[PDB]
Amino acid sequence: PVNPEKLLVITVATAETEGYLRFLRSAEFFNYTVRTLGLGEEWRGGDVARTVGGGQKVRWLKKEMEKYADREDMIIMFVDSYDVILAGSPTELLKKFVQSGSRLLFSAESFCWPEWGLAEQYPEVGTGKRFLNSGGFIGFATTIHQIVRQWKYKDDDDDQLFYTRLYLDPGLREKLSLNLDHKSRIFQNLNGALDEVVLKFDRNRVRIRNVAYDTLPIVVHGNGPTKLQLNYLGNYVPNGWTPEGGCGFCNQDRRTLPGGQPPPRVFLAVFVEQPTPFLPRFLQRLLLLDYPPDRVTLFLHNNEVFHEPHIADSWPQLQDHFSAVKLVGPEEALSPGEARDMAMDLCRQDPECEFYFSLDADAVLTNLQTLRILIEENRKVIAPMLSRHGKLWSNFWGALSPDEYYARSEDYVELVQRKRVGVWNVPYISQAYVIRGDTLRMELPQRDVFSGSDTDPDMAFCKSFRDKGIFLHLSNQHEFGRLLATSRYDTEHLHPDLWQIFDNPVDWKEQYIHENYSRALEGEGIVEQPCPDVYWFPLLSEQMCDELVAEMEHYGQWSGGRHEDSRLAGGYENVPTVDIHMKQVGYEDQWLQLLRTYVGPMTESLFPGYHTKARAVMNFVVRYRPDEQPSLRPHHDSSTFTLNVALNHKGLDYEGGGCRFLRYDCVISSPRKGWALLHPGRLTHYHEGLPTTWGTRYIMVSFVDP
Amino acid sequence: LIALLARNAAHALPTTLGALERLRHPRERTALWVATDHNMDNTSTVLREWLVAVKSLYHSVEWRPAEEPRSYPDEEGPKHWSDSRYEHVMKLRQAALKSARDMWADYILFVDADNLILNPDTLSLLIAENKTVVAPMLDSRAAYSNFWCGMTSQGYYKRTPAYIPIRKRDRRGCFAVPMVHSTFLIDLRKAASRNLAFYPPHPDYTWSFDDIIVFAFSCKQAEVQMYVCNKEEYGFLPVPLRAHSTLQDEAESFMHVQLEVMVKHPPAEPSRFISAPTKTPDKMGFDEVFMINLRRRQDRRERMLRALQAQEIECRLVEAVDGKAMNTSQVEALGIQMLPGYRDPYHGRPLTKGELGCFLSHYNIWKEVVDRGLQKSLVFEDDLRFEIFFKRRLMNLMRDVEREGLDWDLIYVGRKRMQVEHPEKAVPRVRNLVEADYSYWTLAYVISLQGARKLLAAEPLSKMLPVDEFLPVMFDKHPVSEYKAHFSLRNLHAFSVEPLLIYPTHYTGDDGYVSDTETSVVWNNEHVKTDWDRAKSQKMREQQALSREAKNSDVLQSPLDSAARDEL
Amino acid sequence: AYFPEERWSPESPLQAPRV
Ligand SMILES: O=c1ccn([C@@H]2O[C@H](COP(=O)(O)OP(=O)(O)O)[C@@H](O)[C@H]2O)c(=O)[nH]1
Ligand SMILES: *[C@@H]1O[C@H](CO)[C@@H](O)[C@H](O)[C@H]1NC(C)=O
Ligand SMILES: O=C(O)CCC(=O)C(=O)O
Ligand SMILES: [Fe+2]
Ligand SMILES: [Mn+2]
Repeated sequence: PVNPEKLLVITVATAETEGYLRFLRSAEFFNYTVRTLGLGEEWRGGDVARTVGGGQKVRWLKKEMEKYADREDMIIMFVDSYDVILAGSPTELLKKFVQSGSRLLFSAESFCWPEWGLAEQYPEVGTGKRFLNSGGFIGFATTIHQIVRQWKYKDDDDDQLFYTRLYLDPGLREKLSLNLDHKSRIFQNLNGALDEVVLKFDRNRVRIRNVAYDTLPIVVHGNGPTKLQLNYLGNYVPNGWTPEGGCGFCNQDRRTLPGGQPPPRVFLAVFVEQPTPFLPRFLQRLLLLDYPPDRVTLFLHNNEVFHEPHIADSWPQLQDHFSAVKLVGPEEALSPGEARDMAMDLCRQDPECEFYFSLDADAVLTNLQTLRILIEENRKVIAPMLSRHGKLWSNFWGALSPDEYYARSEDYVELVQRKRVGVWNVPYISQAYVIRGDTLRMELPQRDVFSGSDTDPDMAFCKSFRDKGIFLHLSNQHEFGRLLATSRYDTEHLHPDLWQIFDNPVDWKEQYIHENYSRALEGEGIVEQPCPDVYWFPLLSEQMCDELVAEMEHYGQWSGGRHEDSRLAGGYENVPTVDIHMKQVGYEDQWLQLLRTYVGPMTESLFPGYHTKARAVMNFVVRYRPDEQPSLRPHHDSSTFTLNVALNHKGLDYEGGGCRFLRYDCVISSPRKGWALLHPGRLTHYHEGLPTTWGTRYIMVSFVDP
Repeated sequence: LIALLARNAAHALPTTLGALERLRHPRERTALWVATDHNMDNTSTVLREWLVAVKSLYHSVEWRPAEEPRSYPDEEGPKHWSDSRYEHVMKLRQAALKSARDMWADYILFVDADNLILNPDTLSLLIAENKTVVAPMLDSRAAYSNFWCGMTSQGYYKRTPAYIPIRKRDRRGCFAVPMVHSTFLIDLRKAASRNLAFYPPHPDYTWSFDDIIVFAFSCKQAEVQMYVCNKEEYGFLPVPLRAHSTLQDEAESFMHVQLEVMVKHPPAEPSRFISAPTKTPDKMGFDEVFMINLRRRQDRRERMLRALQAQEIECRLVEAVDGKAMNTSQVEALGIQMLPGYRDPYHGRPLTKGELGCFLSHYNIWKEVVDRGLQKSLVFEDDLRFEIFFKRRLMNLMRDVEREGLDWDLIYVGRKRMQVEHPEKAVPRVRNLVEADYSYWTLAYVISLQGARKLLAAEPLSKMLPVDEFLPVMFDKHPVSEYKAHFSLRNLHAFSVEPLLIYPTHYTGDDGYVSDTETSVVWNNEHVKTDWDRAKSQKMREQQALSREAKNSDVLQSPLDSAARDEL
Repeated sequence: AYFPEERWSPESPLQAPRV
């Protein structure tokens, strides 16, 4: 029945980093009594775990205990404050300490770090660990006073070898009842025991379990080269994310931009490279973000001459809009590492930019509130969660292989598809992030972060930011966007974006397909029926039509017109036209894909009971000119139904007429530029074309299910 | 509704049917959904006979015999589980689940044919935990069992830090697992159990296309943690065979499983409704099968006879003179004299009456072998642990030794390697054969006529000592040179086999360790009877101490001695 | 692939009786 008021926690932290804050949250979750020592003092030691050190902690505690030199009744427990997160309530810890019954318990470790000679001097242990680790110890105030009063050495001296030499003496060990938790009942060190831990969930809290020994620890000390795995484990234990109550430390600690003051100055950036399709759309989207244009400072570093005309066309709207605008063209011959480095220097050396927010080329932020919510988060680093459409490729990683390369964690597939929500500790982020300017100023003073090695700049940047001890959050609370794919992008066309129908479907449909088409599909009117079994619905937008006619005139070769044919297998056309087929352009397969995906649902909704796989063999574009060829004679089509889509606007470019059905006395006189016609073409509908008068018209025709 | 899914399982059907019938539950509240497919053997008729015989007790029964065809088209062999076989198994399992759901039937135990529910309290104890899918711990002759401990990356078995602590019964109590094969009890009582699907894989499955993992993904993706408990012993199951084996190997494995069940438990009585296909005995290509037995102890003799019958090996049973009951009047008449200055090398006693009786029995057996002109013979004890495929492996080894041609006289079949050292030498052109060395516990030895003649020429009638000590001396490998100096000839050419074909039934200091050959009266007087050596066991087991850099890797391994799958 | 989880779900309620 040990009272909880007699326990005091003593920890050391020269500075205040995110790890110390995490331990603070862990300690206050169970309502502990923690005392901090060496807060703000200069670290008179050196390398924390490279070779040796820790000789200032012992001097600090030697100064400290003098107030409790005779205080027997209470119980004191010492631990690191950078790489330790508590998991259990104080009652369990004190009950376990009472159960053990010794005067002093040390954390057991796998190896002998400081020296190897004294290994045989250790007393034998059956299954548990054998050696002693100075990571933490629990004991009476009198016992710790007696054991550590003898310290008289330099502040740069090591500590674990001192504790080992003290413990190895058998006489004092019997006298002071030194004991080691070999079976990991209280202390569990992750270094060397990485595979014997599994998270054991619960309703409102989490805990860890050692399947080797079937016990639940209270203190974990992820020392050694295991900082990453404890960073991972800190996401859940003990209040991170439970199945009942969502996540934990995610929604508090927000600025919420109060006061009505001008928003903090932001240094936007763009690093267009590996030429990305749909670039002009991205530039025009760079104007509609929800942020005052006087507080944004663009820096656009291009690296391809191919994109030069697009940026040239975009430029004067940008210069008219944001407070400051710059450019670094293809002629400067700068590597991406240099570009990112000089941008980081440019903001770092300007005391006015508080938040350097990078933004790579291919990251479409379909949500326009991203900057607001990110700045509202006030995390030391942060990055929005994005994903390739219809896959698992995201913009972050779960855990790192020993080669510092991509491994696969156990929650990655859960995080990508948004089965859990919060803010997640992550060992690598890319293609979007918001850095707090102070961390640039007095946490990252050195310039060379992206360059200086053979490694890629992003991985090197993360490696540099990791060892300095700054956490890299990732948030997925809302939908932020999606990553495009630039695995292959040919450019030997006037508009090479037209071939992107396979690679990036959503953006292709957004740009080319007529805007109204979805509403027509779901059935709220729009579709017109000027004559029975004849339908009028909008399919294509003006961009598609103008780019298509531009491509066709780029080809220019207006074959066809003679009654015979070489393209036709038979060699005898029913009626000839001045036409350009899609097989010669290389654009036939994409046309078939468009027919399959965007026509079939419409026709299956319009003519209920029909199922169509959308197979086509003949499809072309026809030009009508008053001098070359007139409109067609009455005829019939060798297919179930036909597609008739116009490509230029009547009146403004040509004057003429549409189609003419004999059996219904039907006349189409006003073909629309971006609409499609649907009518059966085998038996019932005898149609003829009206003749053009002035100008030039273009019509796209396809035969489906012949 | 204890259904099943069998294919060519007649090799062990009679015992499995009786074990299933031995369950202590209301027969008016039971059922069966048995079916067979792609069975090349006569398992269909055997199953139909029992189904007709027991058709009255079960509240209902069903069958869909599918004897045609007997094999898959794109099948590598009898043991090949291809994509078509896995798909058929998944479809059959899902059909069994669907039929189990249409009858408003609570709980279902889809136990396969290979498994054998030996204990009677399987369906009585298993359903008492109120679990979603509770599985029984089916033990076996090795590590492999029906309780995996974790999938690493793509359903492959990952040796967790608790599999060994679990299979050894160190901890008792239901512990969750990532997969549970064979004996599952998918209780249809709970509401959440309405989503489990077997045939149609879930759209969110990216692992392999095996049939033992599609159930795991459906179990996990529906939040039904398949617990598993090993509180009490349940039964035994056979280790899987290789992908190019034959049904005879499976039958041998089943027979070995039955023998292992009989090792410490009463024999598994087969079904009464169905018959028993008894086999004909033989001599395994040997000339004589010696068997030393004690008159007082008969349960061990009965077990050995039953094992020989199961092994289809005839035995030339022999008897031994009771050394403990023997007196000096008969002992001195035979001219049996103790060795000069000989005592126990571990305790200090000169000799024992049981040792004298064993030596006399061995001498009589050797004399009988010499008189009969027996070219080869096998001599064993009253307690041994036979290995799987022992008969075929022993016959192949003997045939290879005889065909190659060598002076094999003292080939070792069972020994305790007291010579803790590097690997012994390997004779040329010999498979799994090496030069023998100092060893104890020589209960089994395949001797030849030349070796027996040499032993008779040695004539150690005036020097009595343990046979295990005399044999190493006869092979010119005894550690102490005093015994060799006392001896006169060392012409015996001993040999050893790395794949030991026998082990002691009970180790020293274990359950049922009645050391009749050790605990006996002294050679002289009758008031010196050393009891069982508790502290100084010494010859406990020559396995833990040999778990070191013993090498023995250059010995040519036989095509046999290969089993287990991704699990061991 | 470090520190695998033991995602815990409670037992579902018993299903309704037949009629
Ligand atoms: O710049 C500093 C100054 C001090 N410490 C202290 O060093 C202690 C030991 O560091 P770590 O926990 O990284 O030790 P390891 O067990 O890895 O040697 C931590 O508890 C901190 O209090 C630190 O990490 N960084
Ligand atoms: C889409 O339909 C709406 C209907 O209100 C119309 O106002 C709009 O102009 C259409 N967009 C086009 C034709 O691009
Ligand atoms: O508009 C025309 O001249 C008729 C077009 C037509 O139906 C066709 O080209 O098949
Ligand atoms: Fe037509
Ligand atoms: Mn540490």
